[PDB]
Amino acid sequence: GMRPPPPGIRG
Amino acid sequence: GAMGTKYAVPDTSTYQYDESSGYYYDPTTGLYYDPNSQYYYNSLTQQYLYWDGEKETYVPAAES
Repeated sequence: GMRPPPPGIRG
Repeated sequence: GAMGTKYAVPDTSTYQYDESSGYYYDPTTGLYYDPNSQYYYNSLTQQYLYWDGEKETYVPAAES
C-alpha cells in the first residue's frame, strides 16, 4: 500500500 | 550517525486528525500518534516508533 497507518487501525 | 538524536515528547496539539484511522498525524515531525495504542510512528523513516523518554529518541516499537 504505502507507509504504515496511524497507530490503531482497529475495528 | 552520532548526533541529532535530541527528541522529546511530541506536541499533541500540533497533530492533525486523520478521519480514516481516527488518529493524529503531525506534519512538522511527520509523526503518527494514537493515545489509545500509545505508540508513535515516523513515516520519514517509515518506522513504527515508541517514545522511551530515557534514550531521548524514538525507538522502533517493532518488538519481535
